[PDB]
Amino acid sequence: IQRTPKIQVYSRHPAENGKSNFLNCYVSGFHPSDIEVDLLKNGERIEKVEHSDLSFSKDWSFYLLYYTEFTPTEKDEYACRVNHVTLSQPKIVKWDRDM
Amino acid sequence: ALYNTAAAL
Amino acid sequence: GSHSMRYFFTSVSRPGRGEPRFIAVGYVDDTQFVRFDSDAASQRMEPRAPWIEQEGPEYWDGETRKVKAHSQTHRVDLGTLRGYYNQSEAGSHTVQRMYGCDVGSDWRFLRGYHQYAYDGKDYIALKEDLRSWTAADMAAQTTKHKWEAAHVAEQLRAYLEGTCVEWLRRYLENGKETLQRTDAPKTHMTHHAVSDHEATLRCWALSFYPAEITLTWQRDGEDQTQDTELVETRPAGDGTFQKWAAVVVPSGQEQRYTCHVQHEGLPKPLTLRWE
Repeated sequence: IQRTPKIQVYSRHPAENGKSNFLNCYVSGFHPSDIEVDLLKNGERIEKVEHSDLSFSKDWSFYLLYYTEFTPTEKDEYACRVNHVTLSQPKIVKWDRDM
Repeated sequence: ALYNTAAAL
Repeated sequence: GSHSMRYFFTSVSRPGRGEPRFIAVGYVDDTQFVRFDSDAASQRMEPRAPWIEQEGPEYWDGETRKVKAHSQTHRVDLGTLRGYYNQSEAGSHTVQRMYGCDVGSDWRFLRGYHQYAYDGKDYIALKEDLRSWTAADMAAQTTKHKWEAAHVAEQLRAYLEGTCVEWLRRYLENGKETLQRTDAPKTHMTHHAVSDHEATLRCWALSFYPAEITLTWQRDGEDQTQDTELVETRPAGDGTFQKWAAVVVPSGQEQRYTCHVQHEGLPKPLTLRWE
């Protein structure tokens, strides 16, 4: 079976402009495991992005945390771009400091 | 520690 | 204060060229401690928690030997299942296996598990009594027949009730500084006007461990689910977890709403109410 990714984009610590932080993109509930996840900075892909080792939940669906060190600003826009077989087109989730 | 022997399906 | 050790294995066939991608991760409760990625350069089981690095060379050599043996079994399994399901050799398929044990508050074996999935669905699983198998379909049924004849359950049961628990207790001791420490959620509420008449109260639970937690909203002392939203618990990335629950309320009536946080790290549940 296939299961579409649930996605959450958020910072590890409370967002504070000028202060170093970590931008996370947690993808979960998906199957199969092949997935494309990129963190974007103003629409552009970030290169120094790492991800957790593939694991899965009780229902067998996979979850992965993609993250990169970053320093938020009032202007810079961040988001997570996810592409999975279950998706017609790559899904983009904008980072909201309040969520 | 991992299990030692794993039986094939 | 129950605990668990679990190993997750995922093998994905790659018909275009080469062997299956194999990734194994080991966890004690919600803390990953080892991993093996067939794609990695080391080709060794690797530490992912400081407390496991204490283990000597023999440990790493043995875990590596065993995990490589596991990857090969999965490789074979992918082929076997392809046949059982009469599937094409051109498609990519996935076999997953998870197993481990739990120790109860008494620190003794509580339960064991060993289940397998093919393409994201239950294939075969050891039952709670660790003596019988649950086969989801006739492919799994054939595996079940073979495993019953080979007495696989007995062998697994020995590991699950013995070795598994013994090592779990060993890791718990070795990494007690974190593994036997609960990190109570750091909580706070934020307020966001969504209109002139409505506001969103968001109740945050941050940097907690373990991941299990419950956030509930009450309006005037009674649970409220309508007008609410709770995100799935997510990893902060530093080993802790985060979660929040929100409720839309009439502006000015924020005081009627309370957020309730239940977590193992909290002697008594926390109750938050907007300023």
